Amino acid sequence: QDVSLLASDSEPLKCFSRTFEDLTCFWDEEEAAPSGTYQLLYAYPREKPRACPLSSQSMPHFGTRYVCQFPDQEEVRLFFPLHLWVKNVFLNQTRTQRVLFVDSVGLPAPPSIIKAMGGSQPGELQISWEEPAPEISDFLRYELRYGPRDPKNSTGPTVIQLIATETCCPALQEGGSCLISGLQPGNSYWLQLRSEPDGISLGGSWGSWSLPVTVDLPGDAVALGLQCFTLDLKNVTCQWQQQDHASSQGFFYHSRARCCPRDRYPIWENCEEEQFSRCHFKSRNDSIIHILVEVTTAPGTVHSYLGSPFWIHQAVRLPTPNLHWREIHLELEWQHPSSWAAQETCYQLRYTGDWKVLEPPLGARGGTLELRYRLQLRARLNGPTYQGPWSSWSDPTR
Amino acid sequence: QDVSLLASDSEPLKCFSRTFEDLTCFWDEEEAAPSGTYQLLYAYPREKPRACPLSSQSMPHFGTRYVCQFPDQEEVRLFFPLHLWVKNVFLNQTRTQRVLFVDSVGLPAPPSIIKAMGGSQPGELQISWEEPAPEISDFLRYELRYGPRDPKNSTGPTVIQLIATETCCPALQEGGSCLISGLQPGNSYWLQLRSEPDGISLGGSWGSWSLPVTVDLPGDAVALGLQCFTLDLKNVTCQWQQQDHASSQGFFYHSRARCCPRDRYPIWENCEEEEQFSRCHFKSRNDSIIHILVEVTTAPGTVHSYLGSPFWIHQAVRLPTPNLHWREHLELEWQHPSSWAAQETCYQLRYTWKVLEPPLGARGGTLERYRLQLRARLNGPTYQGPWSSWSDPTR
Amino acid sequence: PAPPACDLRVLSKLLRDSHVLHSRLSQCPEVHPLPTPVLLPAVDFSLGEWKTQMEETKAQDILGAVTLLLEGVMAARGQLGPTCLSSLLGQLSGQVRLLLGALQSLLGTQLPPQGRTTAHKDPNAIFLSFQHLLRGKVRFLMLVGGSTLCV
Ligand SMILES: *[C@@H]1O[C@H](CO)[C@@H](O)[C@H](O)[C@H]1NC(C)=O
Ligand SMILES: *[C@@H]1O[C@H](CO)[C@@H](O)[C@H](O)[C@H]1NC(C)=O
Ligand SMILES: *[C@@H]1O[C@H](CO)[C@@H](O)[C@H](O)[C@H]1NC(C)=O
Ligand SMILES: *[C@@H]1O[C@H](CO)[C@@H](O)[C@H](O)[C@H]1NC(C)=O
Ligand SMILES: *[C@@H]1O[C@H](CO)[C@@H](O)[C@H](O)[C@H]1NC(C)=O
Ligand SMILES: *[C@@H]1O[C@H](CO)[C@@H](O)[C@H](O)[C@H]1NC(C)=O
Ligand SMILES: *[C@H]1O[C@H](CO)[C@@H](O)[C@H](O)[C@@H]1O
Ligand SMILES: *[C@H]1O[C@H](CO)[C@@H](O)[C@H](O)[C@@H]1O
Ligand SMILES: *[C@H]1O[C@H](CO)[C@@H](O)[C@H](O)[C@@H]1O
Ligand SMILES: *[C@H]1O[C@H](CO)[C@@H](O)[C@H](O)[C@@H]1O
Ligand SMILES: *[C@H]1O[C@H](CO)[C@@H](O)[C@H](O)[C@@H]1O
Ligand SMILES: *[C@H]1O[C@H](CO)[C@@H](O)[C@H](O)[C@@H]1O
Repeated sequence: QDVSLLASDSEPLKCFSRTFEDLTCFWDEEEAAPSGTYQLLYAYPREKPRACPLSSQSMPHFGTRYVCQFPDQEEVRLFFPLHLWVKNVFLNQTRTQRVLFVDSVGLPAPPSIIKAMGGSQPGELQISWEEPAPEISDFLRYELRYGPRDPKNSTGPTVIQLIATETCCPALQEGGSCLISGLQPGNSYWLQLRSEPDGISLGGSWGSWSLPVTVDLPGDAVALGLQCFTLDLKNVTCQWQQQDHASSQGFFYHSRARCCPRDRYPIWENCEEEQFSRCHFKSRNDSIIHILVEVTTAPGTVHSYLGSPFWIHQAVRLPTPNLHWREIHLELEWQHPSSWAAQETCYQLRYTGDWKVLEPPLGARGGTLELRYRLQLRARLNGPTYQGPWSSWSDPTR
Repeated sequence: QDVSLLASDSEPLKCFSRTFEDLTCFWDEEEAAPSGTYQLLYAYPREKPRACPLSSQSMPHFGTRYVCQFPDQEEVRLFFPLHLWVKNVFLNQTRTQRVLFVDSVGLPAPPSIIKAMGGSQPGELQISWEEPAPEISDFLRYELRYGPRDPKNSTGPTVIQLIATETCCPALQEGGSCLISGLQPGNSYWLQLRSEPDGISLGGSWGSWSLPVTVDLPGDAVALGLQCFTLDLKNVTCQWQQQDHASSQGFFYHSRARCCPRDRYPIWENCEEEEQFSRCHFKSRNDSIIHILVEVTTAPGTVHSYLGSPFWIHQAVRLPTPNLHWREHLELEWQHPSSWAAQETCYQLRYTWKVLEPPLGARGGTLERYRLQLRARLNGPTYQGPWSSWSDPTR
Repeated sequence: PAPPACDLRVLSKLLRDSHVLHSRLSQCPEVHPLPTPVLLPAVDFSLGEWKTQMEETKAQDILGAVTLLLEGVMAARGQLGPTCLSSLLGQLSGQVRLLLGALQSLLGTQLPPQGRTTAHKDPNAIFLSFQHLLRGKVRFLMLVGGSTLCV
């Protein structure tokens, strides 16, 4: 019955239930506190009145606060009126009265333990928690607060109502789960939760926030320049710029429309490996793959970085083509080893006798250039069905 | 019990409930109609049968149609088996019988009042209606039909089931609303609405169509040559060719990702006469999409509404043409006006008038008496702009 | 075809209509205690007791409570005249019959014995008991049980 538990208001005898299996009522009087003066009585509609054992607290003023706690031997029944009246033993007066529906009053406790970890996208945060009272997991609506850390602390904390499992945030699945997107990829966040019974079935108010928990988001992988491809729709090979004085390793993950993270779906798997650090492994296509890289900057400290999810058919790297040169004015002629599609490949040529480039139409096999010079052609697949990044640069052609 | 209610079929004793609080069953006989001969009876799983007050109607032939309409809502109960059987009391014959579940014969009425007009996009139509029976709007599935209001028709009517999803089509809000795209611009339309209960809990069938309502889609503003641009992300100015013998005014509207309509959602704001051609300007907002509407009054008492494609404020920044430095193979150099992203700017040039456009990424270049010209398109990953302010002729 | 009881929209509609009807009840000042007390079911329960019972016992209790509530409403409506309270109780009886039909479409017709009962006089007690029955045991079963009642 601490001061932080004073969210109640507008009653002479305030009562509140935390798990809908316990009850405690209190009242405060500004006058003095003679010993044994006041007794609290209660009675369900059938049994005789019974006296709750009292306790006294010392207010900052000269008054005192009297608090009752229902014995565990007695049980509280929902949807049942309860008559509570404080009776002075000396003057026989009834200081206060109230008829209470236990289901209408509620101060649910915040979740005891919270988990906050990075999700699939670089700007997604996954939150999972257990419930102090798992029996009423379906009759509670949660509210979520997250805020930036000491840097940029001027911005006010943001709240969000965890609606339901329809938004991939099931309150029950024992403990619940949720996923929140749009956070800044890389700065730490402090997080707090909240709860409130839904007025449809159980009435009440909000409980206090949980102890704030800090989560370090992975962040975008562009900080280390993670750009990689796949070859001929069969194998995934990823190489990243190796961080100086820090060993780095990378993992991966596969999924197919898993959507809602009921039980922390992302489970990493090691990538086989045989300046810049590379990795390589097999693939099961027509799936979404999330790529992660972890680097140990110092012994015992590691950092996780995440890049945009790949589509294998959308990131295939073509073999580097070769170009033939002709002149009288200078003509062009080139081919493509990957004969899957020519009009789906957008080429580019860098020329120099300060470098300048031009983009011939996709599918072209020849052209004219103005001029000794070296010709280097690069291919990028950009078809509506198959696409991918740029290929390697071929040897210069005179 | 009118002729429009012949959609029911495949039973000697038809029944239908429009609001799930009333019931009416009718059967027709082609034979003679002696007075007080047929009596309709009904009974719930445990009760004495009662007689519905019967009525009669004429038919094109010598036969007649009888109609029974239940008196009170207390006599119609959902989720119970209802046993209906008629009686030829003249000679004691149970002519017909049927066991009926009231929840499976819904025939909802069409939305009585329909309101629609052009949407935010040039080819977007927004529709809103008030359900005649809002108490069961949860269980109702809607369908929409529309066609060209012009004489004859270029194509047949098209029917689309409203998804009733979060895509800015909240079939229930007690009115409803929805937004449909893909419609052709600049032509009149007529549309109708229809409803059917979802067979999840309460079954039924489609009701009658609503009365057609005419809608004139505004169309696109390209026919008026609309083009807007901003100067240093401060003010947005718009321009369109001056239609002859017709005054015009331009409107602007700002919105965030809350694109879902709610009644008259676009709040147009009048422009100001800036100082053939036409002009407008207003203090635009930030980090939001803007919409431009231009209306032309070709004749008194009438006006044609045209709408332009919405865009972000930072995608159409107008860069004034910069200076030029050249020497007589040619040497190219320029001084970018706003050097925030000076390298990321496309400078197409002319030589004499057509010439190749060198790639961006530099403040100078080279080209292989003469006449020269250039432009400056603000093209960058973070900021974009059109081919604004093509330079004056240069040597 | 799933039973209509396992569609959550029906229960929400019942709750909304009951709330609207109870709000309407306050608009007729001719409300007076009924000449004869009527029997009303028992809706109170405790979570510790609730978790001990099995699904079948819960369903039987729900059916018995709803049937007894309907019987009480029908008995109470006979004590009135053509006044407003008669119409309100008729609409309440219609809603209770809708609830009973929805439940019977899923839980069968095997009603249990009468069980623990209580009496009341004021007409507001009937509406309060119906609201408690909708918000309490019925919704608890239909939410906590989930798919065990229906696929
Ligand atoms: C207190 O007042 C009640 C009500 O009049 C009375 O029945 C009871 O005997 C009184 N008790 C004392 C101790 O005065
Ligand atoms: C992938 O790489 C492995 C070794 O790195 C190789 O054995 C295999 O043939 C490659 N292709 C496929 C489809 O696994
Ligand atoms: C997946 O790979 C197999 C074998 O290379 C190929 O037949 C199939 O078309 C591929 N599907 C996709 C979606 O890439
Ligand atoms: C009609 O049939 C019923 C049996 O359902 C019988 O009770 C009744 O007497 C008969 N009446 C006549 C006029 O035949
Ligand atoms: C929009 O914001 C940018 C930077 O936040 C600022 O430079 C610019 O002046 C603003 N423009 C308007 C119209 O608010
Ligand atoms: C924008 O237009 C308004 C029109 O009222 C004008 O007052 C303001 O000075 C303009 N701002 C700029 C930067 O031109
Ligand atoms: C819970 O607490 C909030 C204030 O944080 C109230 O405004 C709300 O009504 C509820 O009682
Ligand atoms: C969590 O913290 C807020 C203040 O930020 C309190 O007002 C609330 O009662 C809860 O303890
Ligand atoms: C090809 O490679 C460039 C980097 O050189 C990428 O930025 C581009 O997106 C494409 O994948
Ligand atoms: C409603 O009406 C349509 C058109 O008659 C039927 O095809 C459909 O089965 C539903 O009953
Ligand atoms: C609306 O109109 C169609 C004909 O276009 C009818 O067949 C239908 O029954 C509904 O009344
Ligand atoms: C300027 O003009 C070119 C065509 O010459 C357009 O393609 C470009 O988008 C810009 O509007």
